[PDB]
Amino acid sequence: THINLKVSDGSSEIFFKIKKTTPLRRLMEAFAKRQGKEMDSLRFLYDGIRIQADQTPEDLDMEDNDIIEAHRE
Amino acid sequence: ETHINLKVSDGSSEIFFKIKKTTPLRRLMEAFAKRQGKEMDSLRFLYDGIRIQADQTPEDLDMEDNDIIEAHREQIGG
Amino acid sequence: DEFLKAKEKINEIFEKLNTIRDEVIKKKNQNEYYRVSQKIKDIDDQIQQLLLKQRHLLSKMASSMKSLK
Amino acid sequence: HMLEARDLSNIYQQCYKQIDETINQLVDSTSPSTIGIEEQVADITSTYKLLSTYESESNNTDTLKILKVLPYIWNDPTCVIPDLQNPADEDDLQIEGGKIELTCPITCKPYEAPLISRKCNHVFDRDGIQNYLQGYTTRDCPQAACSQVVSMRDFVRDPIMELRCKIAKMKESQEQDKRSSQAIDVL
Amino acid sequence: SLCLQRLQEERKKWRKDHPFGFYAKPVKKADGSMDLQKWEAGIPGKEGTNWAGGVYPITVEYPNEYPSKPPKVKFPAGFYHPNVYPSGTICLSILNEDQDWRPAITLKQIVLGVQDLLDSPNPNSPKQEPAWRSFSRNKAEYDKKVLLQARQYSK
Ligand SMILES: [Zn+2]
Repeated sequence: THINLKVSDGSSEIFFKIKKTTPLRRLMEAFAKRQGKEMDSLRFLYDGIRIQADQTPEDLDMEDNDIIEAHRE
Repeated sequence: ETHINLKVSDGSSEIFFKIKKTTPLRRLMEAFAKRQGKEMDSLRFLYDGIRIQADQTPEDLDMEDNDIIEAHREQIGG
Repeated sequence: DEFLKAKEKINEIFEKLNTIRDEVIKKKNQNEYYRVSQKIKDIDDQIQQLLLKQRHLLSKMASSMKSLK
Repeated sequence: HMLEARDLSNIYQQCYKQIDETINQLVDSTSPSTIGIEEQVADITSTYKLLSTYESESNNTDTLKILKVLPYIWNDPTCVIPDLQNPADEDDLQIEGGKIELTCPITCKPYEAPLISRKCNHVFDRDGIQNYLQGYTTRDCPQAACSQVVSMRDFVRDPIMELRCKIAKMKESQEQDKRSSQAIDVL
Repeated sequence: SLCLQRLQEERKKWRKDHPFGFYAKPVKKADGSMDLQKWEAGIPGKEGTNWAGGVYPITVEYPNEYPSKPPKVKFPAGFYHPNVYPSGTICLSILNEDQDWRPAITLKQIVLGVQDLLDSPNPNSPKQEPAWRSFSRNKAEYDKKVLLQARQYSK
């Protein structure tokens, strides 16, 4: 139906909810501007793989309480 | 105030504590240990990356409430 | 004698308690079958009534053992 | 007399075993989950206390343990118990306890058959210990930093965990976290 | 089968709780299928050490009797550290059947245990000979080779 994703900056872990079928762009920016930081300032990981744009969580076999790291540059 | 709220986890289960700022952490380690069913010497404790010493009280380390202590397995390399 | 009618009394309690377990299980099945909405709660509620019976039976059982010396 | 004495204790065991089965069944099949169960345990506790009392003269049991833990297991199955009991001014109480995880350390799956050790208190799934104690008759406890050595012969069926697991599986059957207020729903 | 179920849950626990910077997943075999007995992992270096900015690959090869017998862990080909073997193998005490391994040891406990040994090389038990000569001879340039291997590994 709709799953829950913990996004970790490093200290704080702002925690979100998306339809399994939603391109992870949306979550990415949600976090981004909840941080005020602009997007291409940020890198979002999962299983050490850079998450790309169109990828829905349904693809990546995500579940309730999975963690998505967020690094910079 | 005078007491503080410490969280002491080991990577699986975690145990909250209330502690007078002046209680030496001997009794806390001992507590977590004898409570977990684990042996003292076969553990090391870390408050913010400091290997805590047994008779060092919480305001010596300027702890605050909801701070965390990690209990890892005392290990070595070779 | 009194000792004995007490003993046979207890066994009656035990077996009463057992058939009540079965009943409960059975209706806990009737409910895990989840069967628009009314009977579900209805069944579930009878179940509640049965747990009462259980707690009460244990009650009898216990005080009943004051008389075996 | 010896036969009669032992025979009596037989009856009392079945009584306790009977309390066990009711308690188990009580939790394994409840619908509303608040402080309405408090009256449940109350009756059950008193009954037990009474029963135990009579036995004391007549002729410990886990049931008691179970009973003094159950209220907590209710509010949160993963609770650690403020088991440290305020000896005067123990000013380092082990308050609120906290959280434990309900997955066997060996199988790394949740518990389907808890089996508490007796040299320590380490709870492992039956399938776990049985696979671990295969071949070797004695091995170090599979929990880390535990020195007591352990054979297959040192384990009893743990009721505490069975509850905590039964509670927990119920305490999600309906809803685990629901619509978490902290779950920003991304449109 | 229990070894395998163990690993399957292990994976999803990792995904739910794992130290920031680290990563771990199993590898695909020639089929396209998952080899739950072989894993890729990356261990980041502690900030403020010459190992900082470095994120170092190790593989974990789990035996068939995991968790009875613990897994072997390998850094690359010829990794430069006093306690890595020239074969890239490392042997941590908790990673040792004969020493302290138990079936309750978290993967998280293992990665953390490794990265701690990165800037805490125990000199009482050297496992390589270039890395140890330089660690006692002159850390001056040891640190230098450390920094090249550090920078090396930020792909
Ligand atoms: Zn043990």
